[PDB]
Amino acid sequence: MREVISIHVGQAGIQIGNACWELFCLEHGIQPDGQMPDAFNTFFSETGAGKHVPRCVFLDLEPTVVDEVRTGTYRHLFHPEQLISGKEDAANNFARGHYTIGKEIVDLSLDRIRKLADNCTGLQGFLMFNAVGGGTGSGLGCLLLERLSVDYGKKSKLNFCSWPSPQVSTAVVEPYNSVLSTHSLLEHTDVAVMLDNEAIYDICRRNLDIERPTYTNLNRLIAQVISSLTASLRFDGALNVDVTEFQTNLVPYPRIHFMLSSYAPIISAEKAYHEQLSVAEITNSAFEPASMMAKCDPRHGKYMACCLMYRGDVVPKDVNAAVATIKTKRTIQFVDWCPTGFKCGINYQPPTVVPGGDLAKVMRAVCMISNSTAIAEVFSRMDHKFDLMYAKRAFVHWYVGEGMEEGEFSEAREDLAALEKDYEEVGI
Amino acid sequence: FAQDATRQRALQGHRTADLLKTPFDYDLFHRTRLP
Amino acid sequence: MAIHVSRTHREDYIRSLTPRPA
Amino acid sequence: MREIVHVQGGQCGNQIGAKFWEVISDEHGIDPTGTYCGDSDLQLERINVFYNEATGGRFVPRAILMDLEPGTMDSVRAGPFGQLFRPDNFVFGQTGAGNNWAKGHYTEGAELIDSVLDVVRKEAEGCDCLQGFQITHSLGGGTGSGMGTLLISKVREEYPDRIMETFSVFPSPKVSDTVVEPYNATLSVHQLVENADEVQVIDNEALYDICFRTLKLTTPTYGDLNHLVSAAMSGVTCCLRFPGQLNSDLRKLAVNLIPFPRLHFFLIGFAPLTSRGSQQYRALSVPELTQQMFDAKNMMCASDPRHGRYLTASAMFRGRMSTKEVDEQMLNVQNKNSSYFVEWIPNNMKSSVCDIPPKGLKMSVTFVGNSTAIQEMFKRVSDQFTAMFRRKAFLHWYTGEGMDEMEFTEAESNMNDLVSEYQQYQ
Amino acid sequence: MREIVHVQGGQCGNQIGAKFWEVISDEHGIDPTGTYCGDSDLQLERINVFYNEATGGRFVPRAILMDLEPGTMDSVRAGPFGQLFRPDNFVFGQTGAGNNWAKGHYTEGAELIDSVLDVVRKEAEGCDCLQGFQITHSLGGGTGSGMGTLLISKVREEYPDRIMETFSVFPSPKVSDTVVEPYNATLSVHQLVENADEVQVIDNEALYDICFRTLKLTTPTYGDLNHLVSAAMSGVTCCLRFPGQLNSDLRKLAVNLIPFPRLHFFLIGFAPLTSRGSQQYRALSVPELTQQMFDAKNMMCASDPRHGRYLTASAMFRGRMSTKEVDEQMLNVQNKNSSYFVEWIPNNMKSSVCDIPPKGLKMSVTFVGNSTAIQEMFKRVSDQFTAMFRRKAFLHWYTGEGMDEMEFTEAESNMNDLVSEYQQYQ
Amino acid sequence: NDRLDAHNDQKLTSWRIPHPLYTELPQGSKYETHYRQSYDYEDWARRPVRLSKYGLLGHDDSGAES
Amino acid sequence: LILFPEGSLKNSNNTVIPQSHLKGKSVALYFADGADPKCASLLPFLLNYYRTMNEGGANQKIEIIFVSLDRDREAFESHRAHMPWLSIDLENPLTEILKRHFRVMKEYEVPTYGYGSRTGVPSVIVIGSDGREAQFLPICSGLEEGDRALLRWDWRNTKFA
Ligand SMILES: Nc1nc2c(ncn2[C@@H]2O[C@H](COP(=O)(O)OP(=O)(O)OP(=O)(O)O)[C@@H](O)[C@H]2O)c(=O)[nH]1
Ligand SMILES: Nc1nc2c(ncn2[C@@H]2O[C@H](COP(=O)(O)OP(=O)(O)O)[C@@H](O)[C@H]2O)c(=O)[nH]1
Ligand SMILES: Nc1nc2c(ncn2[C@@H]2O[C@H](COP(=O)(O)OP(=O)(O)O)[C@@H](O)[C@H]2O)c(=O)[nH]1
Ligand SMILES: [Mg+2]
Repeated sequence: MREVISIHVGQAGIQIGNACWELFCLEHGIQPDGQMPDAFNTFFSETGAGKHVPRCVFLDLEPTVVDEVRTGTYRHLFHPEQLISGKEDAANNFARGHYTIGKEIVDLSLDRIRKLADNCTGLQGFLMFNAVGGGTGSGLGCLLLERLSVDYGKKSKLNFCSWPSPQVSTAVVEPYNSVLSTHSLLEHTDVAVMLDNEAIYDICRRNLDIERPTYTNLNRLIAQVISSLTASLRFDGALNVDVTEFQTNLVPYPRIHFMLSSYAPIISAEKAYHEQLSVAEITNSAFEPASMMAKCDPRHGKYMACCLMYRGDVVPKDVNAAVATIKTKRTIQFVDWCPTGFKCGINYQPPTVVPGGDLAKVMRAVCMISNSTAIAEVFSRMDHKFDLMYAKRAFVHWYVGEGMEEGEFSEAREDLAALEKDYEEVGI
Repeated sequence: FAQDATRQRALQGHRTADLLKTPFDYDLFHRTRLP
Repeated sequence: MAIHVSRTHREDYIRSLTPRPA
Repeated sequence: MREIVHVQGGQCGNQIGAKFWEVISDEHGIDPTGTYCGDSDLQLERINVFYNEATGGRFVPRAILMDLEPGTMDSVRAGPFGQLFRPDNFVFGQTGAGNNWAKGHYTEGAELIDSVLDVVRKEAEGCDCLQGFQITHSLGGGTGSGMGTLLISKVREEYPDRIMETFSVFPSPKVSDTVVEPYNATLSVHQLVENADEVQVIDNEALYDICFRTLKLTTPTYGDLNHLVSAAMSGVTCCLRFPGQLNSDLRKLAVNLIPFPRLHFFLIGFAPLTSRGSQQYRALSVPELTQQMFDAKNMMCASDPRHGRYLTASAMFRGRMSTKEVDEQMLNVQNKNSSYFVEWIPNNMKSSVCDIPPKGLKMSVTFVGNSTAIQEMFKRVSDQFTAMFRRKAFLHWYTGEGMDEMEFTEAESNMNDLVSEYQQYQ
Repeated sequence: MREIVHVQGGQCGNQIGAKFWEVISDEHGIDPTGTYCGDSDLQLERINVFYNEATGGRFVPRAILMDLEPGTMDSVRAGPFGQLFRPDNFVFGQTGAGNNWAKGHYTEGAELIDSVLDVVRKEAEGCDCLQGFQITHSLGGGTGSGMGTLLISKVREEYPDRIMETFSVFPSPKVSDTVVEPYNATLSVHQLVENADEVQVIDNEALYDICFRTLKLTTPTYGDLNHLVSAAMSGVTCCLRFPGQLNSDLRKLAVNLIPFPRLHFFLIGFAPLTSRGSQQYRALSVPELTQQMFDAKNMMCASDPRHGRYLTASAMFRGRMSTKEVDEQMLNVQNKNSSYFVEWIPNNMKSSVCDIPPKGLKMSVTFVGNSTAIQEMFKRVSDQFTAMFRRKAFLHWYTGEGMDEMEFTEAESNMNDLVSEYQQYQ
Repeated sequence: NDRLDAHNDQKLTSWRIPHPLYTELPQGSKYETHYRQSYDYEDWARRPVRLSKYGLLGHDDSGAES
Repeated sequence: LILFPEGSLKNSNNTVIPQSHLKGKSVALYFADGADPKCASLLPFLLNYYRTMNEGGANQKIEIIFVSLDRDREAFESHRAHMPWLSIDLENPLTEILKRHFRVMKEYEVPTYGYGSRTGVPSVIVIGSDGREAQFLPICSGLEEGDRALLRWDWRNTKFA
């Protein structure tokens, strides 16, 4: 049946997948030895005597994040051949990952991806979990995605990026390789759901009351996001949304496909029993400006299309009532070429909770993924940031060293300059 | 050669190791995860 | 070429753990 | 794999590196005979970075103990943790460098460089791939700077794509033993500025007084200076040998700090550091530890950053900590010290999270900081150079072994180039 | 929360702070070691106003102990409840001001105030958000009067919007130790009047008068004398650390007591003060507590308030009591004492209620009052300054260290303008 | 007691028992990573791998009994 | 199975209660030391929290059982007179068995019981039917947030059934 091959690159993608593959194991109950003490055939492949194996290929040019998951608790679940590892790290550098150190690993990664894409009937999408903030995530991510474009042309290729957040930036060369990776994100990707660190920083303090979370707590939120997105494929419910129609209701033009996300019932169990999480309450908490997991005020730019993934015990009629609540609100603006602007899905099993996590039990959640014109100033803020270092050409000798003919910075300059220029061209 | 144990412990530098250790509960580890 | 014990991440160590313990 | 070949340059680097192999051995739980304990297999799981299997269960350091006089080689093997090195790793010079750049770089460098390059060739080519070589040395002495940086020239021309990481000490402003200081420091900089990828400096007078007013220790010897540098010795390479949340490499440290390939001379600092009476009375968390590490009071390089600008900074945190109060504090210290950092670089600094702390601590940092405040030594050793250079003095001890007037005005013009690059980038 | 940084200036400043932190500690259940004992929830719901967790489960006071001579706090560190303090928060002097405003403010206070500022923004910025500062000193000495007011002027620049209240003790007419009294007084007030938000004036001879006439103490030492000041020290920050029916922050007092920004000097009293024979004979009621509140023999400043008028007033009640028996006694002292209150302020006075009383006593009130009868002390130092200054006596100790004659004259013009400002609001 | 009360400042308190250093009590009993901090429960890290009772050629567990 | 035998579990005024008197309630052990500054700071917050929970409702919702990490019996009774909830006598080896089961020790570790991860003092930890751990309140842990992690309690979903 259906399957979605997940490809994680970079330590951010690996640690995100350590939480996503964590949570898929407990949704349809599957123990770390593969065994269960037809719904598992969306992220697992049964082989032998109950040995369910995930559909993932780990990727990093350094042996530190993936050797550590070999010795962890998933030595047996993650079968030890698709955990592809290298030796020299790409070192926050696009000219390393997309070039000299990295062709040795694209060859073996494409082999195991081809084995995983031709062992189950009718593959449905490629969920890539990359990190445009550094080395192996952006460099090997760009080279690998450029080879999947010709190897599978008709293919849906959802991404999940960690764009450099405005004030938080843990590496100084993030503005270069973020602009340099827009060439891999503008014409080689169908769905470009946008995440960044400091918005999931704020989403946990004021809602889950942890003033010092960690990247584990961040990746639990991202795991909730993609679990709701792929809940309709895996599970059953009224008015399903497939990956095939996911981008059909969010991508108006072939170039503008950069979406956002918001969850909704992100409450620790203390102040979760004290509020009645109604359909209208969670969808307006979803459309709240502070609930975006990106620095994007969704009020300087008009919305174009929404994709509201309801799941749990929700009736398909009060969803229409709460959507009508959002439509009449003047704080949630729309643009004039969409009298309808919602495609909503509904699952039936509740949004799961991880035992030992920061969330609680709710049988409802709105993981709305929206394509708005307000994603443009996320990119345009990086435009002013990129120009201030490129003016007198610092941190460039490395790029010019291992590749990067001087002019790839200029074509990535105009590629991202043409990117937001489309955005205010669309919405007038 | 002034064979006094405090003097040798000074000159090979035990003192900065003692001054750089922390005098309380420094190692804390509980697995937050439940089955 | 340098060869260490089986408890070190070096070359194929997952195939060097089960047949001979070290 | 991921291995770093270590070089014990000079006797100054010998005493510094002896306590370096002290801190790495007990961080990896290593018996001085060569074996292991320590209840945590994570120490063995990355042991190849600094060690080799001795085909008997023993572990030996990948160090090259090198000098032109065997008196200090006797003291290293007689001291604790001295039997770890195999005897073939030591190389001996007999006549001794006379605190003299010509005596090391030219005359008896010819009879020892052919030996030490054989030892480092049998060490570096024992693996399929490596990152680079770290060197502990001095710029005050002749065998620590002359034939020390002579090895830097040869190792670069055979390894042109491998990282160089030179732990180096500098002459002091207020005190100067071994009277010919600037003629040793300057002529080694002329090769250390292009044959070394990452140079990072130590002042022993800055280590004298850090032991004074932040550690509160009455009588400072040199052995307490060694271990204090030795904490930041380990902290810069700790993320290679240990897992972490933000894994970092010395190539990460290179790619993220140096803007322009000429200027790579960085500052090194360590935290936490308190006296016996002040150990109990201080908090231990990120937002309190960063205020100490962003001080001139604890900086092991005595170039006052308040009259300079941080072109780039970096803090490799260690220990199991949350990371939001790490990097929100990174922007917090940048917003508060707005003029102290450079303006054309938004978010100047790196933050790294390593997962294993140094033993005996819950957390610590090392601070690699590219600062233009370091130019105050590069004008101090330049106008002290031209003091003796104008009066032609103490230089007949050099010309008789291969000098000329050309390379001395070239050496002066090299710091005149580097200082002018520093001040023009403000 | 709203932390208060404490500042100890001078020999008497260090001793009055020793008394404050040892009546706040046992109010909060704090052991001499530093731990907690008492198992009451209210003592720990707000302790970060004056304390800080030092990751040892314990609390360290947010106080800075300063003078110019190391012979003062070497007795308090060996003293009881004196080891509690942060040991590097002590910033010693070495030379010691010889009762000199010239030496404290300008010559040796300049090179020591840089470490004073270095330690204070560590303790202020190190928490989430700051309330303000609290500075105890003398304006008759050399260190608490010379570098104390230099710290006042400096910290106002970096914190212009924060509250700042200072408990300053003034010279006495009939007993004048530190023979150069009015020079340290007038040159400090003229720069402490525009840099301090509100100032509390204490007088030594009025403190002795309370001990003899009211407490009937046979032998009042400085330890018992500091205790009487320190009881009202805690009563101003009563509603900060502890909840009550009516709240009174430091700005709550400052806004309601200062109609015009120049005058903020406040007489302070504390009630009840019973002799050891009369404690069991005295009823503890609110009506009798408000008349001990209003008494010339309970004022800690020797300015008889009946000589002028009560421009503004405020009283911080403590303990469990009815609010109407507060409020009615607030009225009837205004209506009965019509001549002793200013005419153009309806309800001249403020009242607030703490729920938590001090130790032992059922109820207690600290009183703060801006009365215009403090002008008599300002003319008292005016003619004492002018008598010495017309003969130019004792000026060679001052003008020999960098000050022109005009600095003294603008101090006379500034302070006498304060005298005329109080006189026009009689 | 064994000297913890007055803020024990030295971690030499755990080195008397491993005096021969090999006695299998100081041999590999803890792992201190954030992955075990976050994603780890009772015993699913230290478990052996079952391959075959028939050897290297045995790709599974089988026999003539089946 | 049984966690607390017939004569182990005694509350205030020294009346022993069996395991039968504990169902329907959210049960936590509380490993604390008498001379410990963390415990001394935490104890008033625990008292107020316990009083508010177990006073404002129609059922006795939560319940705490003390375990001493102190030195002697006089230190036991001096600590013990301050808490009103349940407790186990120190000289009972049940305390040591709980110490080894839930890993809450005090740096005396290699002399007897040389395993790894430590989870030091203090530790209030909620338990269940077969003595399994349910969720850790993070006073001194990877969250290290003191005196308010008591609010991280989950009484409805953790009950002694
Ligand atoms: N959400 C999330 N982001 C992470 C995590 N770890 C790292 N990042 C982000 O990843 C970005 C940089 O990518 P890294 O994972 O650090 O490095 P990389 O992509 O593997 O490439 P290299 O630089 O060669 O190591 C940074 O901006 C981090 O904020 C994580 O665990 N969760
Ligand atoms: N390691 C070490 N270095 C020192 C000591 N005393 C001085 N130094 C530094 O080492 C330099 C002396 O050069 P050195 O390497 O010792 O002599 P060399 O044999 O000629 O190389 C001086 O500039 C000092 O800054 C010491 O006791 N130990
Ligand atoms: N309340 C109080 N006042 C004191 C004490 N000791 C000295 N004084 C006063 O302080 C004045 C002496 O100035 P001092 O503070 O010692 O000079 P400084 O140390 O240079 O600031 C005298 O007039 C005393 O009235 C004390 O213990 N308590
Ligand atoms: Mg990583």
